[PDB]
Amino acid sequence: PHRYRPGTVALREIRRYQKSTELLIRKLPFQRLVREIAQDFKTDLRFQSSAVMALQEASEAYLVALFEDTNLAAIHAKRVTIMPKDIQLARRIRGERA
Amino acid sequence: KTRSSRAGLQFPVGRVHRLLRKGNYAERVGAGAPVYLAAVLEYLTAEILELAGNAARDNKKTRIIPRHLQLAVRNDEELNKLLGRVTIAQGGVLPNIQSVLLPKK
Amino acid sequence: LLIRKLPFQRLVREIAQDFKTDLRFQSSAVMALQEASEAYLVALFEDTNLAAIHAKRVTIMPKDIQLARRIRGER
Amino acid sequence: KTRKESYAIYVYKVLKQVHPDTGISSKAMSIMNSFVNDVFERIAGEASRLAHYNKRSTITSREIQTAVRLLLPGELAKHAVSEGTKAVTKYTSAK
Amino acid sequence: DNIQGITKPAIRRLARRGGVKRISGLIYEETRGVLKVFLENVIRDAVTYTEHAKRKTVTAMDVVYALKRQGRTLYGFGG
Amino acid sequence: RDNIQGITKPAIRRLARRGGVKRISGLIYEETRGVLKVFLENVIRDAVTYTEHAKRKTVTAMDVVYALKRQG
DNA sequence: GGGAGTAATCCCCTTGGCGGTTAAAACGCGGGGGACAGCGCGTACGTGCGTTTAAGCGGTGCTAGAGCTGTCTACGACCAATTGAGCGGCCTCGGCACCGGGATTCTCCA
DNA sequence: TGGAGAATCCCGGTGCCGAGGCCGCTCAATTGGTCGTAGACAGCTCTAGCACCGCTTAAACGCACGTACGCGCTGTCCCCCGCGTTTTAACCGCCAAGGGGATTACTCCC
Repeated sequence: PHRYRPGTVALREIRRYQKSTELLIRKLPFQRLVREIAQDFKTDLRFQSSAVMALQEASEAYLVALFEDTNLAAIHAKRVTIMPKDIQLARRIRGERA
Repeated sequence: KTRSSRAGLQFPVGRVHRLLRKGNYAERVGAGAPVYLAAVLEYLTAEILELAGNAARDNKKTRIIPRHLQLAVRNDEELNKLLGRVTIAQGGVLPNIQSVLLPKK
Repeated sequence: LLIRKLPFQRLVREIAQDFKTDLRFQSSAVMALQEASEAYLVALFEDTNLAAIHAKRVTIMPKDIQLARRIRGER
Repeated sequence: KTRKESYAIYVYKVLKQVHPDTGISSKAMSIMNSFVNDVFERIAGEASRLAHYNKRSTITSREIQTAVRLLLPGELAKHAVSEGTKAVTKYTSAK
Repeated sequence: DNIQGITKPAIRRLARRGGVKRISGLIYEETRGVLKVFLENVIRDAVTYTEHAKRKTVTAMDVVYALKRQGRTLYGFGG
Repeated sequence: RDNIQGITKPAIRRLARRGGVKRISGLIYEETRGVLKVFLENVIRDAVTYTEHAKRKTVTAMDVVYALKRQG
């Protein structure tokens, strides 16, 4: 049988996902997640769907930004693999965590 | 009759003027200041829709989706300077791959 | 301050000549320029210290220096 | 039903002044309506604290031109102040 | 907990969207922890100025306000 | 003219120890000079703008306070 | 003398629950190429000391542009009336993605 | 290195729903006059930044020189990656209990 080499599949994936724009995370796990998180502060918090999808798109913006910073930091570190020490370094040098 | 016709302008002076008045920034206002601000507005939005139409002729589409606007704002260095601080709802990301990540064979 | 004064006023005047001819400068404003610029460049060198330590290196070079400028994002 | 002010018709006749045969969906009009709103309150912000830093309670256009030269860089700022200058001169030269 | 609904192939898809070529399996817990940090920060600000308006239904408008105090505002929602 | 070399390399190395960096290569210095020249060109452009609008021709203390607090 | 809390209400909005189903989560498993330990090296880089040079600070001129004021006069608020620019219900036909399947174009190793 | 195989693309046919006009309405821009006003222009004051210079000096520079470790190269190994398989909960949608944001009046307060 045929089995493709790794890396070409990742190249096709990165091209078809940087071409695409659709929300990939499912709306109901995130909706029950933000329901449980809103239950922590005050009870009976009611969400419009617009706020949920706006926070969702904001989360895509921040995660794609920090992934691209992670990629440039990792190729700056002469590696293709990612490690969590890159995550704490990228969060500290961004200044979001003191 | 309207001040838009006398100004040679096309955005409403009165609407942005009443937005200034209920914005309570200060007490007195000039006359040609909302005219100048409006003129800057159709200049900048005309450049944005010009680049959007450029993207429309680029991708054989005649109805504009904000893909056109994101491609318009993220290839210009000035628009990347001014709108790099701001994210876009349904924005997405440009195709950009590193040199080392290419299959160097 | 450790960076020295009068070439800093001279360079600020020389650059301001490219913007508008013949400006005159108060001393305290230029001192504010000096202390603020000292603060930001100190900050960028603990940034490059963390970059070099995370790169398993002890000597910095401008390639590492620039990736930090795309971490902040300026050009 | 309630009334909401909108800028669809205005940039609509702007774009038919510029692009004759191009359509635009609702999302692009909404994001540019929020864009023109956002640039309005921010530039009202710089106009406000240039008014109050110069101990002035009156908005004059000179502050707005100063505000846009203080924020917008490059030769695009020179084009913007030029077209706005001709706009205010054909405003002040009107009958 | 409902953070397990954020599945790891969704993380893979968003990482390929995010430009990561090679992915290890140790990033998910860090991503979920920082997701807690930002999302409880934003929702505490949003519900705070929701109850400042004396309402109990949370819309997208005060969400856009809570984003524009951060300085990275989001367009298309009346902001 | 040509006063970017006035920032001496031991002053930069004192900026390196108060920045905490142990070892410096020779190529660092002109890069840091370019970075400080870019940031100074950014701030003096706003200083000239505040000077021009205030109907004056000198830069004062509140002008540099505003110019430094605008970017954060 | 207008902002603000108080009282019904209602119809559109919120939330969810239950039946079907379906591409997707996640696991199993060989595997092979890049992360990473280890050695050679050599070179740039740290330090150290003679030499210079701009430098740190005082001393004075000074004038001309910043700082404060008189004023009054053009300039902005504002208020009665109007209407046409500019808001909304309704209708229609075309832009564009879906279904599909053959032409077109990467991929590897024999 | 070329063909089997599989992904891609693009055009024939199609259905759909919303973009854009069509008309009805309606209310803030518009006219114009008036009157408070505050800052534009002129004028007096003043003071310190800039320029120039001289006595004395901490620091920079540049070559000599020893060498420590980033990088090149070698060797290892293991850990998620591509493919296959199996459950799975996300989602259409229909209904439904009900809930509450904004819409009117009523009346009070600094």
